[PDB]
Amino acid sequence: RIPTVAPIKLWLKKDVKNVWENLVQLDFFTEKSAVGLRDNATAAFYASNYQFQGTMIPFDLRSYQMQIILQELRRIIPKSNMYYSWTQL
Amino acid sequence: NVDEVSTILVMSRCGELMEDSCLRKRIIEEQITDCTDDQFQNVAANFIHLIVQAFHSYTGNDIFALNDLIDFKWPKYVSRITKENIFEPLALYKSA
Amino acid sequence: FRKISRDRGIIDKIISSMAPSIYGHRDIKTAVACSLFGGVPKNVNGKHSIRGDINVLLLGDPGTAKSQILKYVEKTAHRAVFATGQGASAVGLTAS
Amino acid sequence: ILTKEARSYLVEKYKELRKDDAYRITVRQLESMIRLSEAIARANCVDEITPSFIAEAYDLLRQSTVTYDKYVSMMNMIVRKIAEVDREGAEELTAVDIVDWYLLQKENDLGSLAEYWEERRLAFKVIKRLVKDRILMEIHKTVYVIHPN
Amino acid sequence: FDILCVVRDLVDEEADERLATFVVDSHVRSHPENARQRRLQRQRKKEEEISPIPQELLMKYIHYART
Amino acid sequence: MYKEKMPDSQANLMDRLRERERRSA
Ligand SMILES: Nc1ncnc2c1ncn2[C@@H]1O[C@H](COP(=O)(O)OP(=O)(O)O)[C@@H](O)[C@H]1O
Repeated sequence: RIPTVAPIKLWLKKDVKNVWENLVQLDFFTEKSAVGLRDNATAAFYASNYQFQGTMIPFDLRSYQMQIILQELRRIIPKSNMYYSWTQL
Repeated sequence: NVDEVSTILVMSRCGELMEDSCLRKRIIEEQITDCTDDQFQNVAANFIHLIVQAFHSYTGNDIFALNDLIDFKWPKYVSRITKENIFEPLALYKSA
Repeated sequence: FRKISRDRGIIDKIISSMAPSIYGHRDIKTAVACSLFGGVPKNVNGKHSIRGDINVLLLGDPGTAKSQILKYVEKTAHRAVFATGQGASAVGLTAS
Repeated sequence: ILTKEARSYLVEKYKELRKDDAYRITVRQLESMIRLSEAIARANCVDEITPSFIAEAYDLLRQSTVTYDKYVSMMNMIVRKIAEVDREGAEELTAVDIVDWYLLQKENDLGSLAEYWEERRLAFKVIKRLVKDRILMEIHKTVYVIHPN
Repeated sequence: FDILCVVRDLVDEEADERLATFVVDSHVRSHPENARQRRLQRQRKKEEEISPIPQELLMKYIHYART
Repeated sequence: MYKEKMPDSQANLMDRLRERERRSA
Protein backbone atom coordinates (compact mmCIF):
# COMPACT_ATOMS: atom_id res chain seq x y z
CA ARG A 1 0.00 0.00 0.00
CA ILE A 2 2.74 2.47 -0.98
CA PRO A 3 3.46 4.40 -4.21
CA THR A 4 6.33 2.90 -6.19
CA VAL A 5 9.54 4.41 -7.61
CA ALA A 6 10.08 6.21 -10.90
CA PRO A 7 13.74 5.68 -12.01
CA ILE A 8 10.15 -1.28 5.79
CA LYS A 9 12.47 -4.19 6.52
CA LEU A 10 11.18 -7.71 7.08
CA TRP A 11 13.42 -8.99 9.86
CA LEU A 12 15.16 -12.28 9.20
CA LYS A 13 13.84 -15.46 10.80
CA LYS A 14 17.03 -15.72 12.88
CA ASP A 15 16.85 -12.25 14.43
CA VAL A 16 13.23 -12.78 15.50
CA LYS A 17 14.36 -15.54 17.87
CA ASN A 18 15.47 -13.07 20.55
CA VAL A 19 12.22 -11.17 20.02
CA TRP A 20 10.34 -14.45 20.46
CA GLU A 21 12.16 -15.28 23.70
CA ASN A 22 11.20 -11.97 25.31
CA LEU A 23 7.48 -12.64 24.88
CA VAL A 24 7.66 -15.99 26.70
CA GLN A 25 9.57 -14.49 29.64
CA LEU A 26 7.02 -11.69 30.08
CA ASP A 27 4.07 -14.15 30.24
CA PHE A 28 2.24 -12.90 27.15
CA PHE A 29 2.56 -16.42 25.76
CA THR A 30 2.29 -19.69 27.64
CA GLU A 31 2.80 -23.31 26.66
CA LYS A 32 -0.12 -25.38 25.36
CA SER A 33 -0.52 -27.43 28.56
CA ALA A 34 1.54 -25.41 31.05
CA VAL A 35 0.64 -26.78 34.49
CA GLY A 36 2.75 -24.11 36.16
CA LEU A 37 3.78 -24.00 39.79
CA ARG A 38 3.08 -27.09 41.87
CA ASP A 39 1.63 -26.99 45.38
CA ASN A 40 4.06 -29.21 47.30
CA ALA A 41 7.73 -30.15 47.09
CA THR A 42 7.00 -33.86 46.56
CA ALA A 43 4.79 -33.01 43.59
CA ALA A 44 7.47 -30.65 42.26
CA PHE A 45 10.00 -33.48 42.61
CA TYR A 46 8.22 -35.42 39.86
CA ALA A 47 8.07 -32.30 37.69
CA SER A 48 11.82 -31.63 38.00
CA ASN A 49 12.52 -35.23 36.91
CA TYR A 50 9.96 -35.74 34.14
CA GLN A 51 10.79 -34.38 30.67
CA PHE A 52 7.74 -33.11 28.80
CA GLN A 53 7.29 -32.98 25.04
CA GLY A 54 8.03 -29.25 24.86
CA THR A 55 11.55 -29.68 26.26
CA MET A 56 12.48 -31.83 23.25
CA ILE A 57 10.50 -30.46 20.27
CA PRO A 58 12.24 -27.74 18.22
CA PHE A 59 12.23 -24.08 19.22
CA ASP A 60 10.12 -23.13 16.20
CA LEU A 61 7.31 -25.66 16.83
CA ARG A 62 6.49 -25.30 20.54
CA SER A 63 2.76 -24.57 20.73
CA TYR A 64 1.79 -21.52 22.79
CA GLN A 65 -1.40 -19.77 23.86
CA MET A 66 -2.23 -16.17 24.65
CA GLN A 67 -3.05 -14.25 27.83
CA ILE A 68 -4.35 -11.13 26.03
CA ILE A 69 -7.21 -11.20 23.54
CA LEU A 70 -7.07 -8.93 20.49
CA GLN A 71 -10.03 -6.97 21.86
CA GLU A 72 -7.99 -6.09 24.95
CA LEU A 73 -5.13 -5.21 22.61
CA ARG A 74 -7.38 -2.77 20.76
CA ARG A 75 -8.58 -1.35 24.08
CA ILE A 76 -5.03 -0.71 25.32
CA ILE A 77 -2.77 -0.19 22.28
CA PRO A 78 -2.44 3.54 21.49
CA LYS A 79 -4.16 4.58 18.28
CA SER A 80 -0.93 6.36 17.31
CA ASN A 81 0.58 2.89 16.81
CA MET A 82 0.99 1.96 13.15
CA TYR A 83 -0.13 -1.63 13.78
CA TYR A 84 -3.34 -0.46 15.49
CA SER A 85 -5.13 -0.94 12.17
CA TRP A 86 -4.03 -4.59 12.33
CA THR A 87 -5.43 -5.15 15.84
CA GLN A 88 -8.67 -6.56 14.41
CA LEU A 89 -8.69 -9.26 11.72
CA ASN B 1 11.40 2.34 29.40
CA VAL B 2 13.40 2.74 26.19
CA ASP B 3 14.75 6.13 27.28
CA GLU B 4 16.02 4.80 30.62
CA VAL B 5 17.81 1.82 29.04
CA SER B 6 19.71 4.18 26.74
CA THR B 7 20.75 6.39 29.66
CA ILE B 8 21.65 3.48 31.96
CA LEU B 9 24.20 1.94 29.60
CA VAL B 10 25.58 5.41 28.85
CA MET B 11 26.26 5.95 32.55
CA SER B 12 27.39 2.37 33.18
CA ARG B 13 29.35 1.21 30.12
CA CYS B 14 31.05 4.49 29.16
CA GLY B 15 34.01 4.07 31.51
CA GLU B 16 34.31 0.36 30.69
CA LEU B 17 35.34 0.75 27.04
CA MET B 18 37.15 4.08 27.44
CA GLU B 19 40.06 2.08 28.89
CA ASP B 20 40.05 -1.14 26.86
CA SER B 21 43.24 -2.46 25.29
CA CYS B 22 42.00 -2.47 21.68
CA LEU B 23 41.41 1.27 21.21
CA ARG B 24 44.57 2.55 22.89
CA LYS B 25 46.58 0.37 20.51
CA ARG B 26 44.69 1.80 17.53
CA ILE B 27 44.99 5.40 18.77
CA ILE B 28 48.78 5.07 18.81
CA GLU B 29 48.63 3.35 15.41
CA GLU B 30 46.49 6.21 14.07
CA GLN B 31 48.65 8.71 16.01
CA ILE B 32 45.68 10.70 17.32
CA THR B 33 47.39 13.49 19.27
CA ASP B 34 44.22 15.55 19.77
CA CYS B 35 42.30 12.71 21.45
CA THR B 36 40.94 13.44 24.92
CA ASP B 37 39.09 11.30 27.45
CA ASP B 38 36.04 13.54 27.08
CA GLN B 39 36.07 12.65 23.38
CA PHE B 40 36.79 9.05 24.38
CA GLN B 41 33.51 8.77 26.30
CA ASN B 42 31.38 10.31 23.56
CA VAL B 43 33.08 8.11 20.95
CA ALA B 44 32.03 5.06 22.96
CA ALA B 45 28.69 6.69 23.84
CA ASN B 46 27.82 7.09 20.15
CA PHE B 47 28.30 3.34 19.76
CA ILE B 48 25.70 2.64 22.47
CA HIS B 49 23.09 5.00 21.02
CA LEU B 50 23.57 3.58 17.52
CA ILE B 51 23.46 -0.05 18.63
CA VAL B 52 20.35 0.63 20.74
CA GLN B 53 18.56 2.31 17.84
CA ALA B 54 19.74 -0.50 15.57
CA PHE B 55 18.80 -3.39 17.86
CA HIS B 56 16.14 -2.15 20.31
CA SER B 57 13.49 -3.87 18.19
CA TYR B 58 15.79 -6.93 18.22
CA THR B 59 16.86 -7.19 21.87
CA GLY B 60 13.92 -5.32 23.40
CA ASN B 61 13.97 -3.00 26.39
CA ASP B 62 16.65 -5.21 27.94
CA ILE B 63 19.96 -4.21 29.51
CA PHE B 64 21.45 -7.73 29.66
CA ALA B 65 20.96 -8.33 25.93
CA LEU B 66 22.53 -5.01 24.92
CA ASN B 67 25.53 -5.48 27.23
CA ASP B 68 26.84 -8.27 24.96
CA LEU B 69 26.48 -6.75 21.48
CA ILE B 70 28.42 -3.78 22.90
CA ASP B 71 31.17 -6.36 23.54
CA PHE B 72 31.23 -8.45 20.35
CA LYS B 73 30.92 -5.66 17.77
CA TRP B 74 33.28 -3.37 19.70
CA PRO B 75 36.66 -4.68 18.40
CA LYS B 76 35.32 -4.74 14.84
CA TYR B 77 33.95 -1.23 15.34
CA VAL B 78 37.39 -0.32 16.70
CA SER B 79 39.12 -1.60 13.56
CA ARG B 80 37.23 0.73 11.20
CA ILE B 81 38.34 3.79 13.18
CA THR B 82 40.98 5.67 11.20
CA LYS B 83 42.46 9.15 11.10
CA GLU B 84 39.33 10.30 9.24
CA ASN B 85 36.86 8.83 11.76
CA ILE B 86 37.92 10.85 14.82
CA PHE B 87 35.54 13.80 14.41
CA GLU B 88 32.67 12.59 12.18
CA PRO B 89 30.76 9.58 13.56
CA LEU B 90 28.62 9.66 10.40
CA ALA B 91 31.61 8.61 8.28
CA LEU B 92 32.60 6.12 10.99
CA TYR B 93 29.08 4.70 10.80
CA LYS B 94 29.46 4.56 7.01
CA SER B 95 32.68 2.55 7.30
CA ALA B 96 31.10 0.22 9.86
CA PHE C 1 9.34 -21.87 -54.62
CA ARG C 2 12.17 -24.18 -55.66
CA LYS C 3 14.77 -21.59 -54.63
CA ILE C 4 13.48 -21.74 -51.05
CA SER C 5 12.90 -25.50 -51.41
CA ARG C 6 16.62 -26.18 -51.96
CA ASP C 7 17.56 -24.25 -48.81
CA ARG C 8 19.13 -26.58 -46.26
CA GLY C 9 16.90 -27.31 -43.29
CA ILE C 10 13.65 -25.74 -44.47
CA ILE C 11 11.53 -27.35 -41.75
CA ASP C 12 12.81 -25.04 -39.02
CA LYS C 13 12.16 -22.05 -41.29
CA ILE C 14 8.44 -22.85 -41.61
CA ILE C 15 8.02 -23.57 -37.89
CA SER C 16 9.79 -20.35 -36.92
CA SER C 17 7.33 -18.54 -39.20
CA MET C 18 4.17 -19.90 -37.54
CA ALA C 19 2.67 -16.76 -35.97
CA PRO C 20 6.06 -15.11 -35.32
CA SER C 21 4.61 -12.58 -32.87
CA ILE C 22 4.15 -15.32 -30.23
CA TYR C 23 7.18 -16.14 -28.11
CA GLY C 24 8.17 -19.71 -27.31
CA HIS C 25 5.70 -22.60 -27.59
CA ARG C 26 7.81 -24.21 -30.32
CA ASP C 27 6.45 -27.70 -29.60
CA ILE C 28 3.00 -26.16 -30.14
CA LYS C 29 3.83 -24.11 -33.24
CA THR C 30 5.09 -27.30 -34.86
CA ALA C 31 1.64 -28.82 -34.37
CA VAL C 32 0.11 -25.78 -36.09
CA ALA C 33 2.71 -26.04 -38.85
CA CYS C 34 2.10 -29.76 -39.29
CA SER C 35 -1.69 -29.35 -39.36
CA LEU C 36 -1.62 -26.56 -41.97
CA PHE C 37 0.33 -28.75 -44.41
CA GLY C 38 -1.64 -31.85 -43.44
CA GLY C 39 -0.85 -35.39 -44.53
CA VAL C 40 -1.94 -37.66 -47.38
CA PRO C 41 -5.65 -38.60 -47.26
CA LYS C 42 -4.78 -42.12 -48.35
CA ASN C 43 -7.87 -43.77 -49.82
CA VAL C 44 -6.09 -47.11 -49.56
CA ASN C 45 -7.10 -49.33 -52.51
CA GLY C 46 -10.38 -47.40 -52.63
CA LYS C 47 -12.11 -49.85 -50.28
CA HIS C 48 -10.32 -48.34 -47.25
CA SER C 49 -10.00 -44.73 -46.16
CA ILE C 50 -7.85 -42.84 -43.66
CA ARG C 51 -8.05 -39.16 -42.82
CA GLY C 52 -5.08 -37.03 -43.78
CA ASP C 53 -5.40 -33.80 -41.80
CA ILE C 54 -3.79 -33.46 -38.37
CA ASN C 55 -6.03 -32.78 -35.38
CA VAL C 56 -4.62 -30.55 -32.63
CA LEU C 57 -5.90 -29.89 -29.10
CA LEU C 58 -4.51 -26.93 -27.15
CA LEU C 59 -4.89 -27.23 -23.37
CA GLY C 60 -3.44 -25.17 -20.55
CA ASP C 61 -3.84 -22.31 -18.11
CA PRO C 62 -5.34 -18.93 -19.05
CA GLY C 63 -2.90 -16.41 -20.46
CA THR C 64 -1.08 -18.83 -22.76
CA ALA C 65 -2.42 -17.76 -26.20
CA LYS C 66 -4.43 -20.94 -26.76
CA SER C 67 -7.01 -18.85 -28.63
CA GLN C 68 -5.00 -16.23 -30.54
CA ILE C 69 -3.28 -19.04 -32.44
CA LEU C 70 -6.74 -20.07 -33.65
CA LYS C 71 -7.13 -16.40 -34.63
CA TYR C 72 -4.02 -16.98 -36.75
CA VAL C 73 -4.91 -20.30 -38.39
CA GLU C 74 -8.03 -18.56 -39.69
CA LYS C 75 -5.99 -15.89 -41.49
CA THR C 76 -3.40 -18.33 -42.87
CA ALA C 77 -5.18 -21.48 -44.03
CA HIS C 78 -6.95 -21.31 -47.38
CA ARG C 79 -10.41 -22.03 -45.93
CA ALA C 80 -11.06 -21.67 -42.20
CA VAL C 81 -14.26 -21.63 -40.15
CA PHE C 82 -14.13 -20.33 -36.58
CA ALA C 83 -16.54 -21.32 -33.81
CA THR C 84 -16.95 -20.85 -30.06
CA GLY C 85 -18.05 -23.47 -27.53
CA GLN C 86 -21.26 -22.10 -26.04
CA GLY C 87 -22.07 -19.98 -29.10
CA ALA C 88 -22.42 -23.00 -31.41
CA SER C 89 -25.27 -25.51 -31.66
CA ALA C 90 -25.31 -29.09 -32.89
CA VAL C 91 -27.58 -28.21 -35.82
CA GLY C 92 -25.52 -25.12 -36.64
CA LEU C 93 -22.30 -27.13 -36.96
CA THR C 94 -23.30 -30.26 -38.87
CA ALA C 95 -26.29 -29.37 -41.05
CA SER C 96 -29.62 -27.56 -40.98
CA ILE D 1 3.66 4.26 -27.81
CA LEU D 2 5.84 2.39 -25.30
CA THR D 3 9.26 3.96 -24.77
CA LYS D 4 12.45 1.88 -24.85
CA GLU D 5 13.22 2.27 -21.13
CA ALA D 6 9.56 1.56 -20.40
CA ARG D 7 10.10 -1.92 -21.86
CA SER D 8 12.85 -2.71 -19.35
CA TYR D 9 10.91 -1.21 -16.45
CA LEU D 10 7.82 -3.14 -17.52
CA VAL D 11 9.56 -6.51 -17.74
CA GLU D 12 11.16 -5.82 -14.35
CA LYS D 13 7.78 -5.03 -12.78
CA TYR D 14 6.16 -8.07 -14.40
CA LYS D 15 8.93 -10.23 -12.94
CA GLU D 16 8.28 -8.66 -9.54
CA LEU D 17 4.55 -9.42 -9.76
CA ARG D 18 5.07 -12.98 -11.01
CA LYS D 19 7.42 -13.58 -8.07
CA ASP D 20 4.59 -13.21 -5.55
CA ASP D 21 2.55 -16.22 -6.74
CA ALA D 22 4.98 -18.99 -5.74
CA TYR D 23 -5.50 -15.27 -7.74
CA ARG D 24 -2.44 -15.66 -9.97
CA ILE D 25 -1.02 -13.16 -12.46
CA THR D 26 -0.71 -14.12 -16.14
CA VAL D 27 0.63 -12.31 -19.19
CA ARG D 28 -2.87 -10.89 -19.59
CA GLN D 29 -1.90 -8.71 -16.63
CA LEU D 30 1.23 -7.63 -18.50
CA GLU D 31 -0.95 -6.56 -21.42
CA SER D 32 -3.25 -4.96 -18.85
CA MET D 33 -0.35 -2.92 -17.47
CA ILE D 34 0.44 -1.81 -21.02
CA ARG D 35 -3.23 -0.96 -21.60
CA LEU D 36 -3.64 0.92 -18.32
CA SER D 37 -0.53 2.96 -19.12
CA GLU D 38 -2.06 3.61 -22.54
CA ALA D 39 -5.26 4.82 -20.86
CA ILE D 40 -3.40 7.04 -18.38
CA ALA D 41 -1.42 8.65 -21.20
CA ARG D 42 -4.75 8.87 -23.03
CA ALA D 43 -5.71 11.07 -20.08
CA ASN D 44 -2.68 13.22 -20.93
CA CYS D 45 -1.09 14.93 -23.91
CA VAL D 46 2.19 13.02 -24.20
CA ASP D 47 2.47 9.81 -26.25
CA GLU D 48 5.76 8.87 -24.54
CA ILE D 49 4.88 6.19 -21.99
CA THR D 50 7.27 7.14 -19.21
CA PRO D 51 8.03 4.58 -16.47
CA SER D 52 5.93 6.73 -14.13
CA PHE D 53 2.70 5.69 -15.85
CA ILE D 54 3.72 2.03 -15.65
CA ALA D 55 4.37 2.62 -11.95
CA GLU D 56 0.79 3.84 -11.46
CA ALA D 57 -0.60 0.90 -13.44
CA TYR D 58 1.54 -1.49 -11.37
CA ASP D 59 0.29 0.03 -8.11
CA LEU D 60 -3.35 -0.07 -9.21
CA LEU D 61 -3.17 -3.69 -10.40
CA ARG D 62 -1.14 -4.76 -7.36
CA GLN D 63 -3.46 -3.20 -4.77
CA SER D 64 -6.28 -5.76 -5.03
CA THR D 65 -4.31 13.64 12.14
CA VAL D 66 -3.29 13.04 8.52
CA THR D 67 -5.04 10.95 5.88
CA TYR D 68 -3.30 7.70 4.96
CA ASP D 69 -2.43 8.45 1.33
CA LYS D 70 -1.29 12.02 2.02
CA TYR D 71 1.18 10.82 4.66
CA VAL D 72 2.36 7.84 2.60
CA SER D 73 2.92 10.22 -0.32
CA MET D 74 5.49 12.01 1.84
CA MET D 75 7.20 8.66 2.46
CA ASN D 76 8.45 7.75 -1.03
CA MET D 77 9.47 11.36 -1.69
CA ILE D 78 11.67 11.58 1.40
CA VAL D 79 12.92 7.97 1.31
CA ARG D 80 14.33 8.34 -2.21
CA LYS D 81 15.48 11.92 -1.59
CA ILE D 82 17.79 10.75 1.21
CA ALA D 83 18.92 7.79 -0.90
CA GLU D 84 20.06 10.37 -3.47
CA VAL D 85 22.76 11.86 -1.24
CA ASP D 86 23.83 8.29 -0.45
CA ARG D 87 24.76 7.88 -4.12
CA GLU D 88 25.78 11.53 -4.51
CA GLY D 89 27.85 11.63 -1.33
CA ALA D 90 26.61 15.13 -0.54
CA GLU D 91 25.88 16.48 2.93
CA GLU D 92 23.13 14.76 4.89
CA LEU D 93 19.85 16.54 5.57
CA THR D 94 18.31 17.87 8.76
CA ALA D 95 14.57 17.95 9.38
CA VAL D 96 14.24 21.55 8.16
CA ASP D 97 16.28 20.85 5.02
CA ILE D 98 14.02 17.90 4.15
CA VAL D 99 10.86 19.95 4.77
CA ASP D 100 12.07 22.83 2.59
CA TRP D 101 12.68 20.32 -0.21
CA TYR D 102 9.26 18.70 0.12
CA LEU D 103 7.11 21.82 -0.25
CA LEU D 104 9.00 22.79 -3.42
CA GLN D 105 8.09 19.42 -4.94
CA LYS D 106 4.43 20.50 -4.57
CA GLU D 107 4.55 24.28 -5.10
CA ASN D 108 1.67 24.09 -7.58
CA ASP D 109 -0.54 21.93 -5.32
CA LEU D 110 -0.38 24.66 -2.67
CA GLY D 111 -3.46 26.86 -2.64
CA SER D 112 -3.10 29.54 0.03
CA LEU D 113 -0.41 31.35 2.01
CA ALA D 114 -2.13 30.00 5.12
CA GLU D 115 -1.57 26.47 3.80
CA TYR D 116 2.14 27.33 3.53
CA TRP D 117 2.40 26.96 7.31
CA GLU D 118 -0.20 24.19 7.62
CA GLU D 119 1.63 21.64 5.46
CA ARG D 120 5.00 22.77 6.83
CA ARG D 121 3.76 21.98 10.34
CA LEU D 122 2.38 18.64 9.11
CA ALA D 123 5.73 17.70 7.56
CA PHE D 124 7.63 17.89 10.86
CA LYS D 125 4.90 15.85 12.54
CA VAL D 126 5.26 13.20 9.83
CA ILE D 127 9.01 13.15 10.54
CA LYS D 128 8.26 12.20 14.15
CA ARG D 129 5.90 9.46 12.95
CA LEU D 130 8.55 8.09 10.58
CA VAL D 131 11.29 8.23 13.22
CA LYS D 132 8.92 6.61 15.72
CA ASP D 133 8.38 3.79 13.20
CA ARG D 134 12.20 3.67 12.86
CA ILE D 135 12.63 4.28 9.15
CA LEU D 136 15.13 7.07 9.90
CA MET D 137 17.93 6.85 12.46
CA GLU D 138 18.82 10.07 14.25
CA ILE D 139 22.54 10.82 14.57
CA HIS D 140 24.51 13.94 15.49
CA LYS D 141 23.33 18.92 13.16
CA THR D 142 20.38 16.65 13.91
CA VAL D 143 21.25 14.18 11.15
CA TYR D 144 18.53 11.96 9.71
CA VAL D 145 19.82 8.86 7.92
CA ILE D 146 18.09 5.77 6.52
CA HIS D 147 17.58 3.59 9.58
CA PRO D 148 19.51 0.29 9.49
CA ASN D 149 16.47 -1.59 8.19
CA PHE E 1 -6.85 -35.96 -31.68
CA ASP E 2 -3.31 -36.46 -32.96
CA ILE E 3 -1.29 -33.82 -31.07
CA LEU E 4 -2.10 -32.58 -27.56
CA CYS E 5 -0.24 -29.46 -26.42
CA VAL E 6 -0.27 -29.28 -22.63
CA VAL E 7 0.69 -25.80 -21.42
CA ARG E 8 1.99 -24.95 -17.95
CA ASP E 9 2.09 -21.35 -16.75
CA LEU E 10 4.93 -22.06 -14.33
CA VAL E 11 6.87 -19.15 -12.84
CA ASP E 12 10.55 -18.42 -13.49
CA GLU E 13 12.46 -15.14 -13.73
CA GLU E 14 14.55 -16.19 -16.74
CA ALA E 15 11.52 -17.53 -18.61
CA ASP E 16 9.53 -14.40 -17.74
CA GLU E 17 12.27 -12.00 -18.83
CA ARG E 18 12.60 -13.62 -22.27
CA LEU E 19 8.84 -13.81 -22.83
CA ALA E 20 8.04 -10.32 -21.55
CA THR E 21 10.83 -8.68 -23.56
CA PHE E 22 9.39 -10.37 -26.66
CA VAL E 23 5.80 -9.28 -25.99
CA VAL E 24 6.75 -5.71 -25.08
CA ASP E 25 8.44 -5.49 -28.48
CA SER E 26 5.44 -7.07 -30.23
CA HIS E 27 3.22 -4.17 -29.13
CA VAL E 28 5.90 -1.76 -30.36
CA ARG E 29 5.64 -3.09 -33.92
CA SER E 30 1.93 -3.93 -34.17
CA HIS E 31 1.20 -0.37 -33.03
CA PRO E 32 0.60 2.02 -35.95
CA GLU E 33 3.86 3.79 -36.79
CA ASN E 34 4.09 5.36 -54.90
CA ALA E 35 3.02 5.44 -51.25
CA ARG E 36 1.55 1.97 -51.85
CA GLN E 37 4.97 0.54 -52.71
CA ARG E 38 6.78 2.45 -49.96
CA ARG E 39 4.47 1.24 -47.19
CA LEU E 40 4.27 -2.31 -48.58
CA GLN E 41 8.06 -2.30 -48.33
CA ARG E 42 7.78 -1.37 -44.65
CA GLN E 43 5.43 -4.26 -43.86
CA ARG E 44 7.68 -6.91 -45.42
CA LYS E 45 10.62 -5.23 -43.68
CA LYS E 46 8.98 -5.98 -40.33
CA GLU E 47 8.20 -9.49 -41.57
CA GLU E 48 11.94 -9.93 -42.13
CA GLU E 49 12.53 -8.70 -38.58
CA ILE E 50 10.53 -11.57 -37.12
CA SER E 51 10.01 -14.17 -39.84
CA PRO E 52 12.44 -15.95 -42.18
CA ILE E 53 9.67 -16.36 -44.79
CA PRO E 54 7.44 -13.59 -46.18
CA GLN E 55 3.92 -14.40 -45.07
CA GLU E 56 2.23 -14.03 -48.46
CA LEU E 57 4.54 -16.64 -50.00
CA LEU E 58 4.01 -19.02 -47.08
CA MET E 59 0.25 -18.94 -47.65
CA LYS E 60 0.88 -19.76 -51.31
CA TYR E 61 3.62 -22.24 -50.37
CA ILE E 62 1.17 -24.13 -48.15
CA HIS E 63 -1.40 -24.02 -50.94
CA TYR E 64 1.12 -25.28 -53.50
CA ALA E 65 2.27 -28.08 -51.19
CA ARG E 66 -1.31 -29.15 -50.46
CA THR E 67 -2.06 -29.39 -54.19
CA MET F 1 10.70 13.52 -12.72
CA TYR F 2 12.82 14.92 -9.89
CA LYS F 3 13.08 18.27 -11.65
CA GLU F 4 12.42 20.49 -8.62
CA LYS F 5 15.87 19.90 -7.14
CA MET F 6 17.13 23.37 -6.24
CA PRO F 7 14.45 26.11 -6.23
CA ASP F 8 16.16 27.79 -3.28
CA SER F 9 13.78 30.72 -3.00
CA GLN F 10 13.70 33.19 -0.11
CA ALA F 11 10.74 33.99 2.15
CA ASN F 12 9.03 35.01 -1.09
CA LEU F 13 7.44 31.55 -1.15
CA MET F 14 4.69 33.13 0.94
CA ASP F 15 4.38 35.76 -1.79
CA ARG F 16 4.45 32.87 -4.28
CA LEU F 17 1.07 31.62 -3.04
CA ARG F 18 -0.37 35.14 -3.00
CA GLU F 19 -0.12 34.94 -6.79
CA ARG F 20 -1.80 31.54 -6.58
CA GLU F 21 -4.53 32.90 -4.31
CA ARG F 22 -5.19 36.55 -5.20
CA ARG F 23 -5.37 36.02 -8.98
CA SER F 24 -7.41 32.79 -8.96
CA ALA F 25 -10.66 34.75 -8.56
N1 LIG G 1 3.52 -17.23 -25.54
C1 LIG G 1 2.97 -16.00 -25.74
N2 LIG G 1 3.60 -15.05 -26.46
C2 LIG G 1 3.05 -13.84 -26.66
N3 LIG G 1 1.87 -13.46 -26.16
C3 LIG G 1 1.13 -14.31 -25.41
C4 LIG G 1 1.65 -15.66 -25.15
N4 LIG G 1 0.74 -16.29 -24.39
C5 LIG G 1 -0.28 -15.43 -24.18
N5 LIG G 1 -0.05 -14.25 -24.79
C6 LIG G 1 -0.96 -13.08 -24.75
O1 LIG G 1 -2.03 -13.39 -23.86
C7 LIG G 1 -3.29 -13.32 -24.52
C8 LIG G 1 -3.93 -14.70 -24.44
O2 LIG G 1 -5.21 -14.67 -25.06
P1 LIG G 1 -6.02 -16.05 -25.22
O3 LIG G 1 -5.47 -16.82 -26.40
O4 LIG G 1 -7.50 -15.75 -25.16
O5 LIG G 1 -5.62 -16.85 -23.89
P2 LIG G 1 -6.16 -18.34 -23.64
O6 LIG G 1 -4.91 -19.19 -23.67
O7 LIG G 1 -6.83 -18.27 -22.29
O8 LIG G 1 -7.09 -18.59 -24.80
C9 LIG G 1 -3.05 -12.90 -25.95
O9 LIG G 1 -3.58 -11.59 -26.16
C10 LIG G 1 -1.55 -12.87 -26.13
O10 LIG G 1 -1.16 -11.59 -26.63
